[PDB]
Amino acid sequence: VAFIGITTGLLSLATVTGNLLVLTKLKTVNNYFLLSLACADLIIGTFSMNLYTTYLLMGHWALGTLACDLWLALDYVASNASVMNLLLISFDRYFSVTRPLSYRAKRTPRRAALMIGLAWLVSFVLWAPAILFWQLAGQCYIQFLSQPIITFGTAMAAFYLPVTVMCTLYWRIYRFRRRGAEALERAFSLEDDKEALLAALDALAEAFADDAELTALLALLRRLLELAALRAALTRFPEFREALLALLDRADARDLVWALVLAIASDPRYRPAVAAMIAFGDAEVLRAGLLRGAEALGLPGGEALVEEIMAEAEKEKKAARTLSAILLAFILTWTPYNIMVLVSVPETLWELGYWLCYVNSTININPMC
Ligand SMILES: CN1[C@@H]2CC[C@H]1C[C@H](OC(=O)[C@H](CO)c1ccccc1)C2
Repeated sequence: VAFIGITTGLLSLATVTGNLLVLTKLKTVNNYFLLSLACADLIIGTFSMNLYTTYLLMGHWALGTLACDLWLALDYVASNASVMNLLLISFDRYFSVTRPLSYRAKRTPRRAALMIGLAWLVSFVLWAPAILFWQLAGQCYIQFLSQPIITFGTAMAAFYLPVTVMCTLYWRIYRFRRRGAEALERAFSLEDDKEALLAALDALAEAFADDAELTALLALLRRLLELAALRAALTRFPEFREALLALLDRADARDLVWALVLAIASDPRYRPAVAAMIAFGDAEVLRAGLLRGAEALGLPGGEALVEEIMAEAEKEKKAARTLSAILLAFILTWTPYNIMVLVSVPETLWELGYWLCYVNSTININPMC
């Protein structure tokens, strides 16, 4: 009777005052995609939470008609915007992993802040006029969907399909990066080996697929390790041909590949693809292998590459867990309501599940720190 108001009263203040906090550069496209999630969470956590607080009364619902439509429209627009923005984030991560050169290079604040606008527009148009322009005593529900079949269909379409897409994409990127990290780890863990030695090159080839040139080089090196353009292909590496071709005289291929990885990671154009696999690696075996490659290169200037690559690796580990925290929170909190729609329980649990989709808001901004 009194704890209901307190829990949903402080959460709104902990969310609204916890969401205006994220609103000084930080122009990373990840932050651009998180901005819309933060705005939708703010709108929810203030308007929908307060109106549900006022709904949970002995008079069924106060301020009917107009407010019963306005609150419903705001809730069902902001929730769809949040789901579609999470889908956008997941697809962005998947394409950044899969196409690190064709697509990851062309990620700019423009042409990515336009995909954000389409996320809201295809959601606002679908949900706002469908109920606000559709024209019990206090009951407030979307009259345009007063049926069990309709609610099951909308729940499926707006939750399970995006959820299965997100899980498939996250699992795919996790496996794609994990296999490369394992192969790279075995490249140094086992010495005088051929299987792991070729596996490292295979993982490098799979990582770089959007340029064809780097792939051609990896195919050439695979053929060499088991014609005369080996030097011409290696000429793409500046200030590195003399050392690398020296190791190409002739076993010794363990030092050649580890030297090749450092040289590939040098150019910022195709660095992040290597940085991802390094980030999901053991951080010790890969560091030792990279140091071995640097020492096999002859150390022209020094170990000026290993230090910041690990810095870029950990800056990728933070972005990997942040996606997990936001996605996992959405999966856990929204599930109780969308399993209740599956079984179609008293109103004492329908309202308990309805506000469980609002506690997703407060835990959304915590990973942003
Ligand atoms: C209606 N509210 C309450 C609290 C927030 C919102 C969503 C929750 O219900 C759902 O998850 C459906 C699909 O099941 C849904 C509706 C709009 C957009 C995406 C998904 C319950």
